[PDB]
Amino acid sequence: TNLCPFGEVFNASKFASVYAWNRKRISNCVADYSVLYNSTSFSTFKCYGVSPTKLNDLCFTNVYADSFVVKGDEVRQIAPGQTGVIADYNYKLPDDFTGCVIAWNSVKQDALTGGNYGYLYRLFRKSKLKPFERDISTEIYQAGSTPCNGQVGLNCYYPLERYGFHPTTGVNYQPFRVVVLSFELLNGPATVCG
Amino acid sequence: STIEELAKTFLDKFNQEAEDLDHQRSLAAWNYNTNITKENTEKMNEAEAKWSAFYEEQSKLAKDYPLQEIQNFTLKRQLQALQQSGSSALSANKREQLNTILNTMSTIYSTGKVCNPKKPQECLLLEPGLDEIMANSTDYSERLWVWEGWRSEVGKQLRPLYEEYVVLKNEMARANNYEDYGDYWRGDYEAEGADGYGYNRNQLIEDVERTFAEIKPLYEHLHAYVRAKLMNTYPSYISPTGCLPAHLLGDMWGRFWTNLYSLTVPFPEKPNIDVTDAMINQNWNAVRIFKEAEKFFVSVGLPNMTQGFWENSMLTEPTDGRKVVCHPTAWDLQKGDFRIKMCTKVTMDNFLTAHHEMGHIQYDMAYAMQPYLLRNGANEGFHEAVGEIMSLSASTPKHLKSIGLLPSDFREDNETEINFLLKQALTIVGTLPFTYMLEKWRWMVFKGEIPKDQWMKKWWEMKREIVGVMEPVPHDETYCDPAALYHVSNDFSFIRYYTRTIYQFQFQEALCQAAKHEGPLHKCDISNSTEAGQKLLNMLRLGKSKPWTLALENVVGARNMDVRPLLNYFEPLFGWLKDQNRNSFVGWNTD
Ligand SMILES: *[C@@H]1O[C@H](CO)[C@@H](O)[C@H](O)[C@H]1NC(C)=O
Ligand SMILES: *[C@@H]1O[C@H](CO)[C@@H](O)[C@H](O)[C@H]1NC(C)=O
Ligand SMILES: *[C@@H]1O[C@H](CO)[C@@H](O)[C@H](O)[C@H]1NC(C)=O
Ligand SMILES: *[C@@H]1O[C@H](CO)[C@@H](O)[C@H](O)[C@H]1NC(C)=O
Repeated sequence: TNLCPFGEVFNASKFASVYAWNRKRISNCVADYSVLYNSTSFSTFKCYGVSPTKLNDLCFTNVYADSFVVKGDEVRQIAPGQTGVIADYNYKLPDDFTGCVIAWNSVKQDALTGGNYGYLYRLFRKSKLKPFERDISTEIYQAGSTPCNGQVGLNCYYPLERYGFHPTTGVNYQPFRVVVLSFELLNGPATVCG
Repeated sequence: STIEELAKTFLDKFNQEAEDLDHQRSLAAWNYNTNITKENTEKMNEAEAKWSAFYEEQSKLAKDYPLQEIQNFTLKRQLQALQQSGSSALSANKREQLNTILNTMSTIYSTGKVCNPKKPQECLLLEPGLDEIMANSTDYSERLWVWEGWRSEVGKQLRPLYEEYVVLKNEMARANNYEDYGDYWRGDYEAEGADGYGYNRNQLIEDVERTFAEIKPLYEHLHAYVRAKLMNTYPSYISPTGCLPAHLLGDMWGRFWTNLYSLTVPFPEKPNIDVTDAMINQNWNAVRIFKEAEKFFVSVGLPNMTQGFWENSMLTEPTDGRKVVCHPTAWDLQKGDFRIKMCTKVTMDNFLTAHHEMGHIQYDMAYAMQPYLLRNGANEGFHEAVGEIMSLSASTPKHLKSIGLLPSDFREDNETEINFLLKQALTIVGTLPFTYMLEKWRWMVFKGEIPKDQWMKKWWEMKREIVGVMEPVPHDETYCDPAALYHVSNDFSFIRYYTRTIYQFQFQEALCQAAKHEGPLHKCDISNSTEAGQKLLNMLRLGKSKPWTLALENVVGARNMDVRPLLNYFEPLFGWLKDQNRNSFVGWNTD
């Protein structure tokens, strides 16, 4: 049995913006999850649905690792039962959730002295995403009754905006990278153990 | 769906985009201030242009949501604050006309210089030299040529400007549904809210008026006293019942009597409590000062500073060759980035200042939970008022002993106490009537109640009656003396110093009474008292989200201005001055 490539996801050089979060499926895998908890350079690490220690010698059937970059302030929304700007219109996790929320500060990498307006987030959406939905439509959001044909004007705004991280801002306004782990004992053949 | 719901949505867009561009503008200005290069000026102006552009546009659109339809005062406050166009509501061409006027005035004041008659070659400039003359000189005639010289070269010159200015501004405020310009400035204090907590822009004049009625006694007695002591310096010139000559008040306008302290010290043998040397002996560092302040705020219940404030600021002159501006300021760069710039020096002054640039920083941090529009003090008074009481607590000798700048066995006695209280009164009490009277001449000019011709006359009539000052050389209507003041000719409202000064003492009284204080209000130190701290916070967090009347009644239990705490701070000096003037005349004869 060959190792999970957790390492190539967590230590990846570039992260997707929250609104188009990057999802990797993990299969055919042995991995050491007690390594990731052993590390503790992670500001946040709140595995829900199942204690983190137990799962290292339990095998699982699919594993989905979603990574993205979000504002420090907002990491509190990547958890069941949370409604915020991110969880509402960017990455909702369901209530009956069995997985992890690993996150760390990324200031030294994802921040620029002067500005790193590369990451983005979606501020308007007609309705809340259903769990794990992804949405990357750049369609001009029409809140008015008056429809906007392509022109953004009053009561018709563009839906995404730039985070713009800076090295000097406060923690809450600092760029944290995030990885969410989903498990799926529902399929016949399991394929991810430790 | 409805107008308000759409309005919410608009705002959310705004707050979020605004916050980012304000971060960038402020960042640009901070690189300029701490690193003055032609390039960094270029970028500061570019970023400013972008910010101005953005704000104008968003304001136009914000008017598209009619205030009538919003039923959420916390939202309506944001809208109403965003909506008022001000200068943009005037038509275009008069905008460029006015702007050329205002820029021209400011350039005159800055380049204003008046030659010395005895040696015209050695002519002199205001801000570098003339302030020093007006602050140290003792010679009546020399001082005089400075007063009248400034007022003649500058006053005259600005007469035409200021009036067109009044016309363009009066018209502009009228465009905005404000009956005159002064009404537009009294807008700030207007506050609608839960019934009974609201405030009408008119009630400001009534409340400034009626509080000053309470203050006038104390002022009179300070006035008689200081006139008496001045008589001995200027025997030949001073009437023992007349108002004082304007130029003899330590500063070019007579705004602060602080520089008269040397001449009016009550007990000169007992010198005033200067812990500079003490600091210097313990080899204190600017940092050390700021840490001592921080520990103060923590002792009252308030968060320790952010590692960004402990990682980014300028707290000493750089001393690597890059020019900067010495003036101390507390910044909020809209994103959790608080910082202070201060060319600090090891003096008691800086120790007391830094406590209150930090009182700003701590206001900033308190209200940052609020949406970007509501992130400011409940009105123009509260910011500095709140960052002055810090330097009031830190000054007390009880505190100075507490932290080891004052030997444990310390003698605090009536003679030094009065010396101090009195210096306080020169600075604090001096400027109450000066200020109030100035802003009343401005208010009344704008309501057209002073016809053009009799500007100077009405002006000086008020300065004889209210401030008790003299107008040494007779000024006709060709002269224009109020424009000689920076705030007057650089288009700044001025009642903030009155209101702020009356607030700070209501605060310090509420907190002290809550820190279980025993005795004179003027020795109060709130340190180590978290009850007073949590109470202060409960108002600090509101920013502009609640009507400033409510922001106040939370701290001090009263919904309006009240001078009682001020009179109560100065009571020890009042009694002493009353008793000290029972054989002399108290009051001015307006002639
Ligand atoms: C990421 O890299 C560091 C340094 O090479 C290593 O210690 C850490 O275990 C790596 N993490 C993973 C998940 O491979
Ligand atoms: C000051 O500004 C110049 C350009 O304006 C820049 O090149 C220089 O590195 C700056 N120095 C510091 C210490 O910020
Ligand atoms: C402030 O003090 C608390 C308690 O000791 C500490 O947890 C916190 O980290 C301190 N502040 C900073 C910015 O380090
Ligand atoms: C606050 O308490 C500390 C510890 O007892 C003490 O050293 C300090 O002097 C106190 N400050 C005041 C103002 O009483």
